[PDB]
Amino acid sequence: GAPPIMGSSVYITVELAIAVLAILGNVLVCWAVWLNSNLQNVTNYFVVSLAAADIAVGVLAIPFAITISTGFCAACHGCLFIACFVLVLTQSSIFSLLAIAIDRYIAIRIPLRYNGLVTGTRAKGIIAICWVLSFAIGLTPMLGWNNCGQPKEGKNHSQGCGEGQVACLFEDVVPMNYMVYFNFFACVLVPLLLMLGVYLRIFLAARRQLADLEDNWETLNDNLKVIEKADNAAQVKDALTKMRAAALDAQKMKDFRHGFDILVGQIDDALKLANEGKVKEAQAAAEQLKTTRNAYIQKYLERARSTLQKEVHAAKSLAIIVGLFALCWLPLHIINCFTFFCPDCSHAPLWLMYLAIVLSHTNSVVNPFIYAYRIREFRQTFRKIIRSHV
Ligand SMILES: CC(C)CCC[C@@H](C)[C@H]1CC[C@H]2[C@@H]3CC=C4C[C@@H](O)CC[C@]4(C)[C@H]3CC[C@]12C
Ligand SMILES: CC(C)CCC[C@@H](C)[C@H]1CC[C@H]2[C@@H]3CC=C4C[C@@H](O)CC[C@]4(C)[C@H]3CC[C@]12C
Ligand SMILES: CC(C)CCC[C@@H](C)[C@H]1CC[C@H]2[C@@H]3CC=C4C[C@@H](O)CC[C@]4(C)[C@H]3CC[C@]12C
Ligand SMILES: Nc1nc(NCCc2ccc(O)cc2)nc2nc(-c3ccco3)nn12
Ligand SMILES: CCCCCCCC/C=C/CCCCCCCC(=O)O
Ligand SMILES: CCCCCCCC/C=C\CCCCCCCC(=O)O
Ligand SMILES: CCCCCCCC/C=C\CCCCCCCC(=O)O
Ligand code: NA
Repeated sequence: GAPPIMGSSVYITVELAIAVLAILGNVLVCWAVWLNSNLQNVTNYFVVSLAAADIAVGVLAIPFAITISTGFCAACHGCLFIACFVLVLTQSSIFSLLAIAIDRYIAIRIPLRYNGLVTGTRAKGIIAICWVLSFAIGLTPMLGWNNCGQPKEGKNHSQGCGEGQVACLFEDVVPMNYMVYFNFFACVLVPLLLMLGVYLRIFLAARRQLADLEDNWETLNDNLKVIEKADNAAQVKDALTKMRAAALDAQKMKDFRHGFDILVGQIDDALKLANEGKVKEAQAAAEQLKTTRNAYIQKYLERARSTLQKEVHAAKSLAIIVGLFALCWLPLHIINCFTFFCPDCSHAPLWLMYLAIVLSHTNSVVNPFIYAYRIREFRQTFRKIIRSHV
């Protein structure tokens, strides 16, 4: 058996490296939001809370991980805090991710009522609540759901731990049934699936709105040909009554509102001509709607389409964050399920256990990178902060 300090020297070195990268990267995220007003929106206040949890992973959780890797003697309940504090940070990260998902879904469904519903004051209140709930969920083993009353006295006596002390090891003090059912299934897996559902609703909402935009645009043009090729004024009337319905519904910034008053107004003039039996007068009047189309409606069509495909891109990037979170944390969870559900399976090897632990901590390094590559606003603010200062 190779000396244990050798493998542990690699682990601790890798742990410290990740801590540096998690602190630096997420400190850069928080500094960009504080600095750039374009990044000071409600969505980014959850990014800041998620950035705060990653900073704390390198400042506290990783130093705690290195500690518990040594099995040092400790009062079991103090050992519990060392083991479970990271479960607080990951639980807050999940609430922050979930909050972001719901934030964008409210933005895509009811943009007109978003600014009045999702305010900064309310986001701060939600963040404060989610952290309290994160501390309660993460520190639930401290409330009694622990194996401190069932100490491994064979291991405790080995390393000469005093009265009420235990060789501080994660699996000796934290009960696996909490890790699998409560922390993974209930508190991580369920919210993650909910996030999946929310983002699938964001992409569905956007796809349906881009179909609506193109459906109303094809209606304006398809049906304009119906008037050009009309034979009687009632056919020009049956066509004009559809665009006025499609125009009033599409009306739901100063000159987009202006062009829609011209369009509905022009439809009302050609519709009146059609009611008076003026088929050709209504046709010429309807040809004036093509002036309003190009000068106004064509511009609102590329503005609403651009805003929606901006929301799809932003939603994709933010979904990549949730996927990478799952990617980095699932291995640790999945191994726990094997230790728990398969007592006949040989425990995962120590090198894989700490590879999974390291992988889970690497998630605290990746988020600043996704922002620097996907969100132009964050990227430009990073190049500005770094060119100016560091
Ligand atoms: C405000 C923050 C940043 C300060 C850091 C405080 C941390 C490091 C403190 C708070 C509670 C502390 C623990 C409380 C109890 C015990 C049991 C003892 O037998 C070994 C030390 C141990 C496990 C302590 C380790 C250090 C600890 C985790
Ligand atoms: C989330 C994505 C990346 C998938 C991750 C799946 C990983 C964690 C899976 C794939 C194969 C799995 C291993 C398959 C078989 C064994 C042998 C058993 O005696 C202990 C568990 C152990 C060692 C498993 C641990 C978890 C494992 C490594
Ligand atoms: C996020 C998505 C992937 C859902 C997560 C599915 C998880 C919970 C699944 C994927 C693989 C599964 C494991 C596959 C094999 C075994 C060995 C068996 O003797 C006990 C159950 C156990 C240990 C399963 C537990 C549940 C498990 C870990
Ligand atoms: N099972 C587990 N173990 C550890 N550390 C102990 C590694 C170990 C496991 C077995 C052994 O004989 C010696 C050492 N940290 C752990 N963290 C988690 C975890 C955190 C979040 C979700 O799962 N699970 N987990
Ligand atoms: C609001 C921060 C205070 C601590 C929150 C405790 C979290 C546990 C309770 C969860 C239910 C939601 C809490 C809402 C309390 C404030 C309600 C309000 O004043 O509008
Ligand atoms: C901003 C400060 C960040 C943290 C600074 C301290 C980092 C030191 C690294 C890990 C702490 C490990 C302490 C030693 C473990 C206990 C030793 C033992 O009991 O055997
Ligand atoms: C960001 C800060 C959020 C507010 C933090 C305070 C909320 C605390 C919530 C519940 C704590 C439950 C754990 C109590 C364990 C006590 C330790 C022990 O058992 O000895
Ligand atoms: Na911890």
